Amino acid sequence: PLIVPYNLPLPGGVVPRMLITILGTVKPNANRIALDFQRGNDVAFHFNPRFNENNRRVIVCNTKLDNNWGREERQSVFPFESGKPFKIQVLVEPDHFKVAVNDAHLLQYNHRVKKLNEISKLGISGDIDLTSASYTMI
Ligand SMILES: CO[C@@H]1[C@@H](n2cc(-c3cc(F)c(F)c(F)c3)nn2)[C@@H](O)[C@@H](CO)O[C@H]1C(=O)N(c1cc(Cl)cc(Cl)c1)[C@H]1CCC[C@@H]1O
Repeated sequence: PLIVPYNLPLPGGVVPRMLITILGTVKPNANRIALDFQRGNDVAFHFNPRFNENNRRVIVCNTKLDNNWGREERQSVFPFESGKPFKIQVLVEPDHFKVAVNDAHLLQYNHRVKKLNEISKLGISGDIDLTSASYTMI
């Protein structure tokens, strides 16, 4: 059990076959969660569950370059529940991030930021109790 916000170092950035696992529990009155894979100030991959955007639940993904958000990729399939334990797994592949939640595939996000070996931090924020954040190579 760790304090949020939390920054997990990714030394030398990410590489294909790297599997990042975030474990925690969604808070009971959760509104938002974010994962931010950063290259300096740039956000290579922002993964953002929203629990109440116009009274519905949505996953928003985007990239931030030079402090500007790009074109959003949205998904209505929403595997999180307020109050429940979750596992987010981000698998780095050569051309995309692949996300699975609770062992079920959720989405893919094509690499907009190309310098994977400079994506050297993961920020974790929002309405969760964070249990652990770690990575391994599959
Ligand atoms: C509130 O800003 C959103 C961004 N964001 C979220 C968080 C955040 C999340 C957490 F879970 C958390 F815990 C935390 F601490 C911080 N920090 N930054 C990002 O989530 C960003 C992703 O595109 O969206 C921003 C956004 O809400 N919009 C937005 C989209 C674009 Cl492209 C351009 C601008 Cl100027 C705005 C709206 C406008 C209308 C529809 C669109 O979705």
